[PDB]
Amino acid sequence: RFSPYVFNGGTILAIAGEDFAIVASDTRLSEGFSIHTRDSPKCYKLTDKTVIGCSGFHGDCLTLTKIIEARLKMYKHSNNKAMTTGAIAAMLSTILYSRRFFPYYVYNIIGGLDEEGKGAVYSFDPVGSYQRDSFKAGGSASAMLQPLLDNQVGFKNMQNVEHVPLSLDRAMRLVKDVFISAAERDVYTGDALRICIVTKEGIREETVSLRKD
Amino acid sequence: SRRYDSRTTIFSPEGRLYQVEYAMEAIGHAGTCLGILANDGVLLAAERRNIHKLLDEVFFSEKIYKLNEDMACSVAGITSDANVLTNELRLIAQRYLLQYQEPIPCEQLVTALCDIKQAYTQFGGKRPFGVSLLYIGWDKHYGFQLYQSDPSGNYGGWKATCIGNNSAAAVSMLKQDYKEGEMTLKSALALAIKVLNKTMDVSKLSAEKVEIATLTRENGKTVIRVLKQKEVEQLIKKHEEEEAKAEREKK
Amino acid sequence: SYDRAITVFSPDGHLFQVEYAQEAVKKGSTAVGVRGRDIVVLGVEKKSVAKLQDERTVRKICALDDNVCMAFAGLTADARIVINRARVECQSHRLTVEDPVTVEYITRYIASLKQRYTQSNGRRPFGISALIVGFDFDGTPRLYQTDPSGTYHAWKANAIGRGAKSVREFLEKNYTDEAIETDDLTIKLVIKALLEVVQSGGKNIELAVMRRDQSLKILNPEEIEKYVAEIEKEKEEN
Amino acid sequence: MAATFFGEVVKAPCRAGTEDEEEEEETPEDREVRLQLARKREVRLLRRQTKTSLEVSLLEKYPCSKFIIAIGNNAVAFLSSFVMNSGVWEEVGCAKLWNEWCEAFCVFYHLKSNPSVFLCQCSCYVAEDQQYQWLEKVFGSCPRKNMQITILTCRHVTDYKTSESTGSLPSPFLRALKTQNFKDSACCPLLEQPNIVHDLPAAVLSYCQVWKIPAILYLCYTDVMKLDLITVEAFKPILSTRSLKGLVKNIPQSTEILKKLMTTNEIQSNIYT
Amino acid sequence: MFRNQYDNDVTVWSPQGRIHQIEYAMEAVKQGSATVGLKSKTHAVLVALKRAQSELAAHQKKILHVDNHIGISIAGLTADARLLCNFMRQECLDSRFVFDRPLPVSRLVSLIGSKTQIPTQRYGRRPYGVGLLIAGYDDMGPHIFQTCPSANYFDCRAMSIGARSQSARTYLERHMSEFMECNLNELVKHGLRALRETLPAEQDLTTKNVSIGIVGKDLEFTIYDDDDVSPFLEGLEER
Amino acid sequence: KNELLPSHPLELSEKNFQLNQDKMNFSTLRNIQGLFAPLKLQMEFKAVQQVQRLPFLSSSNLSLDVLRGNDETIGFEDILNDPSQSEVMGEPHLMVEYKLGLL
Amino acid sequence: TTTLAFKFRHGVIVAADSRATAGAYIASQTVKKVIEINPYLLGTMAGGAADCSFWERLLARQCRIYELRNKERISVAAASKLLANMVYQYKGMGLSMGTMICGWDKRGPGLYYVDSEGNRISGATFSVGSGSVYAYGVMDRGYSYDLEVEQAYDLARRAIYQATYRDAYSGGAVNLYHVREDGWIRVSSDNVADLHEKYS
Amino acid sequence: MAERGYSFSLTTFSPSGKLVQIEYALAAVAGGAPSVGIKAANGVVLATEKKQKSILYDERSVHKVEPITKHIGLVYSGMGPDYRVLVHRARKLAQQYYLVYQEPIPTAQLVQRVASVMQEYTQSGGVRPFGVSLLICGWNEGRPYLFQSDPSGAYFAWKATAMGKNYVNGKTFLEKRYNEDLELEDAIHTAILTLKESFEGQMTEDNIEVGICNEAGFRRLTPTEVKDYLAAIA
Amino acid sequence: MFLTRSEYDRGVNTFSPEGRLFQVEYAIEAIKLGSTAIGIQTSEGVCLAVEKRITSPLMEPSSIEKIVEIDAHIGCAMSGLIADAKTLIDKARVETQNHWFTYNETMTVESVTQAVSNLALQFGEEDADPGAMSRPFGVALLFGGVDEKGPQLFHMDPSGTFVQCDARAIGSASEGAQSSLQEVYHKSMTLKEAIKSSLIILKQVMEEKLNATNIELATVQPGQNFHMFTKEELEEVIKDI
Repeated sequence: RFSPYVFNGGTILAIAGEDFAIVASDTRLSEGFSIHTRDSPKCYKLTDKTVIGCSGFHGDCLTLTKIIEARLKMYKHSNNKAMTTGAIAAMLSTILYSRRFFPYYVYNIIGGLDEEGKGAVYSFDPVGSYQRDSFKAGGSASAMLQPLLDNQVGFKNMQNVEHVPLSLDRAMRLVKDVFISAAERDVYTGDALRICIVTKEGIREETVSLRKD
Repeated sequence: SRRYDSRTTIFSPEGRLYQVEYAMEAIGHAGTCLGILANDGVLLAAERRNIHKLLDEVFFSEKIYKLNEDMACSVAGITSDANVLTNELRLIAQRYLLQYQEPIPCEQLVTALCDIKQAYTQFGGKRPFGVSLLYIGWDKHYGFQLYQSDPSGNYGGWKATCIGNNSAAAVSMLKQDYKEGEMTLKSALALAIKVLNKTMDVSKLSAEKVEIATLTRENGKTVIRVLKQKEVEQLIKKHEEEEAKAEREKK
Repeated sequence: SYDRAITVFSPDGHLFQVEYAQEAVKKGSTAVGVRGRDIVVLGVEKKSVAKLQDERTVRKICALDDNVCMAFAGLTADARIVINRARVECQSHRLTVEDPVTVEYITRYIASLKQRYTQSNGRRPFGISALIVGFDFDGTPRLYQTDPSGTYHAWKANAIGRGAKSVREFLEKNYTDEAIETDDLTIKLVIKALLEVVQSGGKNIELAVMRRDQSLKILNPEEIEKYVAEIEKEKEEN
Repeated sequence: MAATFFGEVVKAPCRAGTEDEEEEEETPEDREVRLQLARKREVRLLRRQTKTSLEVSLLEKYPCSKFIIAIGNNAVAFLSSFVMNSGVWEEVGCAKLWNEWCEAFCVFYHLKSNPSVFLCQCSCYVAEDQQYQWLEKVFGSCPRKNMQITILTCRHVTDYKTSESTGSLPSPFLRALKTQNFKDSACCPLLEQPNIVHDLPAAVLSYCQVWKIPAILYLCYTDVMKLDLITVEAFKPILSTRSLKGLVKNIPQSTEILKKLMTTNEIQSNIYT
Repeated sequence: MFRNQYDNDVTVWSPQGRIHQIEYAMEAVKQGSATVGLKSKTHAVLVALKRAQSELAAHQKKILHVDNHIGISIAGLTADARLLCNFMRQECLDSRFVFDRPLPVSRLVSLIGSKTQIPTQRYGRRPYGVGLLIAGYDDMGPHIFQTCPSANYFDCRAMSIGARSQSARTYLERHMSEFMECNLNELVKHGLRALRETLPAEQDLTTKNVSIGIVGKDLEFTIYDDDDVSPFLEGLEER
Repeated sequence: KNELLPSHPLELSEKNFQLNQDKMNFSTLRNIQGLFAPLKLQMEFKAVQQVQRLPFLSSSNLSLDVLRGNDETIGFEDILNDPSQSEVMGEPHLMVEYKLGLL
Repeated sequence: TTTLAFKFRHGVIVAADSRATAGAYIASQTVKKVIEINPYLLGTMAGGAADCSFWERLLARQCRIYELRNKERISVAAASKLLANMVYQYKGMGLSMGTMICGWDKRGPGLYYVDSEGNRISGATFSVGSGSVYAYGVMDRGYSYDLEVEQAYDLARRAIYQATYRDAYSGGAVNLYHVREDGWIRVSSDNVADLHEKYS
Repeated sequence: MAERGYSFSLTTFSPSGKLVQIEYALAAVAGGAPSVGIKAANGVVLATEKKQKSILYDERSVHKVEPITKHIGLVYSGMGPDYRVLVHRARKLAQQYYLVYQEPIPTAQLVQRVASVMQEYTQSGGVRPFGVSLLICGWNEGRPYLFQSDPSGAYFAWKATAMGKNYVNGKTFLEKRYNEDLELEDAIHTAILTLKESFEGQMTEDNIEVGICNEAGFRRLTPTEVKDYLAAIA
Repeated sequence: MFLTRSEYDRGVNTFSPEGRLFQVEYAIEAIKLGSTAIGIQTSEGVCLAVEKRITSPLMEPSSIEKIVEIDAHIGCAMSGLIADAKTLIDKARVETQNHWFTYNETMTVESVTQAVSNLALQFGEEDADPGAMSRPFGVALLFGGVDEKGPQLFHMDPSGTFVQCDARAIGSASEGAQSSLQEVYHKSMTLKEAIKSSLIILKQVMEEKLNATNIELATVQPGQNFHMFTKEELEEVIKDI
């Protein structure tokens, strides 16, 4: 028959901080047992203060990103202001629930600064439900990445530990290590790691090479 | 006026819909139609109007129209509009019967048709129905009833009313010669004959200028029958005898 | 011209067809309604006591719902259509919201319907003014008045139709808290107002009474005549 | 000309307005309301100072030698900016009227130094049925035939008729129309033959022509009409010539500043920005 | 005189062969405020003379955003103006969604021409009584397009529409060659001088009544108002 | 709603049979004749349908049948179910408002 | 997922867990399953999180429109009926919605159970979710109308804690809410581990 | 009382209450070719005159008397194209009735349906009433039928009537001539004589068209039969 | 040489020779027929004041509502046709709630006014089968609310143009009230001073005695949401001024 969805892999991850919002993802586009391309970042920047990561069915990801860009332009034209990160999250939830009976096969994580300059991470499901978190991992290796984020950033299951505030360099090192582990144990991850750091100055893009299959 | 009377939807400066009034005038141009309510039953006595010798009457009711088993009506106005209105009346009655499996009350059918007529009078581009209908029927709620409809879309329950030509004189005569509560079917027929004889000044009734239909209840069944020409002739003869006796007594 | 099209604005800014619908409303028979403490009463002056006519089929006071009443003055067919629509909306509201219909809600619905019919020039406005009166969920008496334009206003006591101004002046002169306190006082006030409207009165009085948690009921001519006799005796005493 | 629905029968309007009369051609109520409208529309000439209704006409009460009449916001603005500050002008009389179409007032001024010279700033519109009543109220029935009447008014370039299109025409241009008795130089091109004037200036000029009164009508055609400075600039040639040469003193500086005041306090068109 | 019957409707041809409703729409756009639009070899500038209903009321905006590279100058009816701006914004969004590239200005102007032509042919509809000066940057460079209430459109190097725009048009025609090859600041100053020529001699340009919209090679369409137009006004020559 | 999903594969086709036939005729005309024929027929159909009885009254649509070529053709549609014998009729004003687009 | 709602003398107590699981994997441990409709009305989240959130937000905006138009706060029964109608018009479309509409109106404390199936029922004690059976048992053994606010808080906390203990898909923290005539308040958010330490 | 605006519009009632456009359509009918219908005991005959302007007219091309079904025929006076459209509609309605009830449609029901169509066309504003009146004949239940449907939609059952030009004189002639128990093949002669009264010139087989209906069914008489009847009556 | 009865006043979609649409101007005249409404924009909030025209004492003064609540932070004062005002108010409320639902944030006063204006320009141009606004709206609105930019006051006209105003008066005495506002208004005025000035101007422009019964006042502040002044507060203000 005809299957409208296929899994193209890809792993996304966002970490929130005091003045930064890291949005990292891999560049492995793989359908079936083959690799479509080795250069396809899953994180797309929407505004200066927001970056969104899309994983899953590539066609749905592209369509959703284009729709989000069009809606951002419409909002700017109407309200004469750039849409806020929380507003983007709410709009994305409404858009996702609009196609409820033909759901988008996209795992969405919005990361960026809020109106107070604090890192805000919004995690979404294909249907559209979302909430604000301090850190989240999505995609194929979400289950592999999340436990270490809980252990380190959340300081969970750590008796007699100092809850040091998360610094930028520590966050970058943690992201690099988690994605290295994912490439080690996940076949859908590797090649390169696109890191988008959203700070008040702007968005910085960093690429870290991962081991190929 | 020469204005406010074009689109059927312009309110006059005093708040008048002149097109509805013109439709009522058209009703007045129509033939005389008469209905009297009595305890025994309700009847409709209508002037046949067309009396051309070469004209043929293949239908049992020249202008009387049976709506359902429990109802009947008479027409005074435009013939084709009357035909469509009677078809709609039958349709509505049968729809009610299908939905509730019980005969429709007279007031419900009258209200439905009046709503149709009012809708036609409300929306522009549609000519108002130039027909006035007199309804006779029996229902389990109010028993025998007589109703009168207008082109405007207003109905009313009457005990004795007339529409068409010489309506005012017939109404005045009914007011003079109606006994509320003591009116029987035979006295109702006599009164209808007298009113028709006075209103139609062409000549004495010959039972071919008029058509009388009586609605009664027999064995728990509503019977709607059109009086035969012989019976109308006998009623006319009785009325003439009464008039002659009164004139002789007057001296 | 300006006065022939409903949509066309007059140079002064008038929609003269709506005003002509208001004139048609004024041509209607007088309808009077007052508000009292846990008692709402309506009264309509019959234009003529037409013999050989069933008074039941030409009633002017109807019940939109078990807790809402309405009286109209203008074109009878338009009033009937509006009443049917209001009843349908009342039942729809009781279905969707499950709560009893507020007088405000049904008044708003009727006003919206009239305004919609005023919108387009293809449809003529409803030439009726309605006195929607009843009790809310909490039992607070409420009296409202709508116009063909689509504007609704709450009143302590109002009169619509022919001779509305004189009856309104009468009500304003003779509206007191003591009269509202006693239900019989409010009924007598309505009788006096309608008798001022029509000298003959008596059989021409069509009065309906609604009280707290009680359905609409119309007083028979016997009770109306009793109240008229009470008013006449009070006048004679003075 | 309704066309409300598909089959509506529309009638071609008549430029002669015959259809209005044809419908027009009673009930006591209709007559009463018609008389109420007639008395509501009639011009009531009175003065706000001391509240003395002026039953007697202005000309009969005070003999006049020079009556400058301005109709339209721009013309009255020009007069207010140029002639008031030159001398002193106190209010004497003010016509009050109500029309279907509409700072709408008709105020009359007279010079204290020379009472014979009068003024009229008609910033309001006058209906076709009220110009004659206004003339009766102001000039009365007996004219003097010794008044220099300078009527000032503004029109739209679209009104002007010529081979050249409206856009091609120079917008701030003005024309003149004078009576037979008025032998003074018009100082402006005469109005083209097909061009007609059909408002209060036309009524005043026709009255002057019929009764042999020397008068001149000036029409300043402009594309804009809401308190425009260029319009009064184009009017200035009017005071440059005689008649209004002595009424306005040699102080253009104050008038130019005063004219800016009127234009600054103006209401823009919300529909067209 | 004899054109009263053919004046009321837009679907009625006059004996001379001219629809008067379109001419009246042109008059309506003329009745609006004045805008000036000119382009250099690398930039397109729209300067507008904003009008305030009253001293307390704020000046109504006349420069409207359409896309990252397209902007319009308002002149005439405001409601039709907003409808047209919404239509053009939707068209640009559709182009960038389908072909993932900016919509060429000429194509947008052709679409506007067709859209505004549709009403003039049908009954019950009036011509869009709004004129737009469209400034945009494409692969061909800066563009200035004049849209008339009549569906026909014009391609211009400089143009002024609105009330008293004849003086601005004369000034623009006087310095076309200078417009072609000049700095962005020089182009903005030229536009301001034309707008001033539209204004009366007594009046002068102020930060409140001047709105500037500039689109260039590396510069997106940005609208400058008040303190943002102050730098451009500074250094302007006296009249 | 589940009503959108057809109960029968043939139901969706036969419910819009007249619309589909008109669409096919317009497509053939556009292919062979050009844009003028479909536009002309659309305008004629609109004009003919604009004049008829109100919704609560069954219309004859004689001119529409003549223009569509069905004036001498009878199908199951004309005989099996009679629009005159509706068996279900709403409020007159309600139906008129629904047609006008208010409801 | 387990939600707890019961109406005692001093108002309505609403409690729920904060664990959302996508199959066996625990997607989150901090999801707020108590949707705040109005300052006086609130609902819960059981079953499809996205469906519940979307439809409750739609109900909230509808209630705000109702308040703006009628100038009076919408009753709990009316809001529950509206939600039931909206979810019923989409019946058979796979919606998995389970919620309890808790609020205080002119009638008094209000508690209605609404689900995607369509049935809408009022009652004293309700509980919907995978672990609703355990909370049902604990609450029924410990419920009483004449209960103090602290006693009701403890009962709700214990019921939710037991439901999380016995149910694999329930856990996180107890989002305890209390509805009063002046409006609902957020009482506490106690971690399940802390509750286990306390009781045990 | 010019009442010009009232006369222009169809939906507009006159102050007296008369639909002027209907009267104009009736005048159009009265201005048409005469047609005579006589209901005899044995059957019913529909005879009309087909005034051919020139001899270069194919008699078989068109027919004023057309069959509706195997037992119903009709003739008209007024506008030809309207008559053709109404004939098509009547045939469609008769076939619909046959399909639904599997019984030949009674003449009365067909007349009612055609009258309903006429009423529908004269009710709505935007079109004009059919400027034609149909003389419909039939034979049901062993009984002849003759009906006349007016433009307004009012249908009357006649024993003998004439329409078109000089219709009043034709009706008077029929009143003088028509007999209660008159049989066919003599009512044909009466109709021919009525046409003679209403005809200007000599009537040939091609100048008139005669159609009869009897127990066998409706049948348009061939020109030869018309010629023999004309010879018999003169 | 002969005059003509050239008419361009009847058709909404008919242009005058000068390009003016006369139906819009007659809608503006209908606005002029309405009661006076005064709105003042200050740095401490907005002040909307309108006068209740109570025909008879029997009519409930509270029933004559002319200042309403669009959203918690947005208020609107109407002047002209009441039913048109009701429709526009319903549209504004629905738009604000839709914006909150979609974006989880309050809608800007500019955005609400723009949406209402977009609704208020569909006369012969909606191109929608559903019955649209055949005639232009006969009401002018004063959307006075406070948003993240601060206090805002926007005036909507029958044409459909919304312009931000520091202090606007609309109604029968619009010109006189506007002149008084321009004479008294200054940028650094306080909310209480604005309320007092609006009350004084209202008392000047109405033919009825100023009392709490026949007046309506409301203010929106950066801190407090839309608040409708009660009878006691109104009486206090009247006593003060």
